[PDB]
Amino acid sequence: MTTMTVHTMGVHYKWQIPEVLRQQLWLAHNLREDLVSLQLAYDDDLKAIWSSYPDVAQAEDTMAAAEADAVALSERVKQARIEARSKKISTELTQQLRDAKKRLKDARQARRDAIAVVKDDAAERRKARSDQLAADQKALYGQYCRDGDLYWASFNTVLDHHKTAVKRIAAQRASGKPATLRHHRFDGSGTIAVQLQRQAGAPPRTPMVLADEAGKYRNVLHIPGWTDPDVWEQMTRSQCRQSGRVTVRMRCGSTDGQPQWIDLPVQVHRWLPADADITGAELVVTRVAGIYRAKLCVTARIGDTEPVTSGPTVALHLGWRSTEEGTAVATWRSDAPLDIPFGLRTVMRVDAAGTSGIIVVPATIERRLTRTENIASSRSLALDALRDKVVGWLSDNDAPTYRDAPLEAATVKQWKSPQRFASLAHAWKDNGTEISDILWAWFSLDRKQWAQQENGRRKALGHRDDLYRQIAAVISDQAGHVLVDDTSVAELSARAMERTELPTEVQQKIDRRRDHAAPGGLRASVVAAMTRDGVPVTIVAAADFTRTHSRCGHVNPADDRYLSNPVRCDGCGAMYDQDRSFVTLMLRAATA
RNA sequence: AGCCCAGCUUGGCGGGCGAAGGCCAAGACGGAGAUGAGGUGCGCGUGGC
DNA sequence: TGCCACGCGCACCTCATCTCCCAAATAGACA
DNA sequence: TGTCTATTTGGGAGATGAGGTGCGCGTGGCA
Ligand SMILES: [Mg+2]
Ligand SMILES: [Mg+2]
Ligand SMILES: [Mg+2]
Ligand SMILES: [Zn+2]
Repeated sequence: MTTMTVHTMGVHYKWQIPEVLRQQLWLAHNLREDLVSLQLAYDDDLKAIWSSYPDVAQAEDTMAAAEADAVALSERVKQARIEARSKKISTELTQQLRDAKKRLKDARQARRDAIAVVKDDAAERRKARSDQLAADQKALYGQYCRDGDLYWASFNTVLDHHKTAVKRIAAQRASGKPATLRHHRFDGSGTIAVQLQRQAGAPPRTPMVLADEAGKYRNVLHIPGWTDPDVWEQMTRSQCRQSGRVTVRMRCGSTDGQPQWIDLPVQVHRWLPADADITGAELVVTRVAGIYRAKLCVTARIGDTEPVTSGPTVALHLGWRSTEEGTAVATWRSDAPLDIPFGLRTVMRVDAAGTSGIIVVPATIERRLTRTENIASSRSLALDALRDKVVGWLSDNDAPTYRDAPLEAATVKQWKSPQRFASLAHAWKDNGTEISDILWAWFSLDRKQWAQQENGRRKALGHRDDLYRQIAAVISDQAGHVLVDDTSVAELSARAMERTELPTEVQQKIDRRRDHAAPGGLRASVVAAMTRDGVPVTIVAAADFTRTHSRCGHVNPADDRYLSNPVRCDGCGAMYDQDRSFVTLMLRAATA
């Protein structure tokens, strides 16, 4: 029963966001901002509690001095790098910088120890501050829901999300990595939640309950026209799409104490099992190219799938090397031959034996992403030209009032986002001057290019993601066991730009290719499919695998020879591919 | 040429250029939140040139 | 066998991991 | 006065710590 899942329904594009929904999203954003402000104040108060002790104060002073020295040396290193116009500077500067950084790290560790020794004596004060924070959070519910128009489900969703975020931040800071809460800017996107409570001894919240007009949750969430998945899968796609158009009635908070409901015309492609247990739903609103889209996600608790027992073992390895037919994003090997559909044979390549292959991404995705980049360049150039023309007209002509104030060239000149120019075009749409035409002929055009720059991009990414899911599907259809390497793409991405031996532009191109390939997404999709379909997954400790030659079992030195393929070995004196060897070593390690 | 026209990806037919108008076929489908990174684009400085 | 340009400013996007997906007590609307 | 519906609430916990990142894992060809 534990297996959670989400079924999504796409609201009709000919549906305008009601005012109640907009107010609900605004209230949710304000509530999260208030929560973040409270959390930051609480953090500052805790740090003030820590700084009260004398030993911690002395450690803080030492750490501050060390940080000042480190930042000064970093500034000098940056200046020397700028002067030399390269990354090769005097070795003395690097040694001074390393020594300063080591001293700073030691001072920070000393501060941590000073906190640790006096940790037990501040427990009462920290508990008191935590109680004050909880009281303020309760007052937020009093203000936003008891005396406000925010639905209690949305408040609870936001509060739970925030508490999970602070738990994650504390866990990260415990390891030694930086993390902090940040203020986001509202734009019109958000989420509104509905919760289906089930008390002790209550009947399951099956999908058949939600379809009833007079059900237990008729005034919380109503999804009419539920069809059994077995019957649903027999119908033709025409009937499935005609019958899947329903009108979901959803609670949408209050308005001056008066509860309100919204009717979303949604299109449903799949239904939930008759034994599901709907735990809740959420309507998510997003802006893509300044256009609002809505989607209703319903969460259900379904039973688990019996694990598989037989099947070939498939080992997967991640890379982002470049090939004439696209980026080769993965390399897979199998213990027994696999069966790949013919429609995927150009993406999930296989060998004659059927036990090995490479997963590559079509070059059309990269071409479309490059097209989006070109569109962005053209948009920026046109925006700059418009800025120049508007500033000139403002200087040489009279300034009609904008935002109930005269327009000053200092403000217009420093405008950088296109949102300001779009707003000025809207306000002066009926201005009647000439700068109202020049400022509209731009905006209209920019409303067509912008969409493309976003829309096409999404398509490309979607295409890639789709293919990945397809690939994952086939593996879960046959594999009795799947092995994945423990490569951390995030750590590599974070540390790549600082210790690269290549020029900045080459590393930028490599990182862009890695981002477009998205190896981590492919691995995540494979793991998710295996988990859903009951296939076991094993994360292999992949340390020292590309430096090991499978045929001879010798470990080559890390002399950066692995920057190209094939790679020369020292034990046997032969050139070997470092990814076939990787997957072979993974299979050997697992099959032991 | 692109983007859009009942969820998403890929195709076919018929349309729209910020508005219109949808129909059909195959496939896959676990979402949200936060954080941390990365990338692109346009300007500026410094040089080499 | 050595080289490929080093830093800012803002604006606007995606990628990589990780967690979580409630229910009891109390109050109201109705007959 | 008694069934269902809707909202309020307390969780859920025991409670140090933020600036990574040299372990590998990935990624270079051109003159
Ligand atoms: Mg490899
Ligand atoms: Mg569509
Ligand atoms: Mg057409
Ligand atoms: Zn060898």
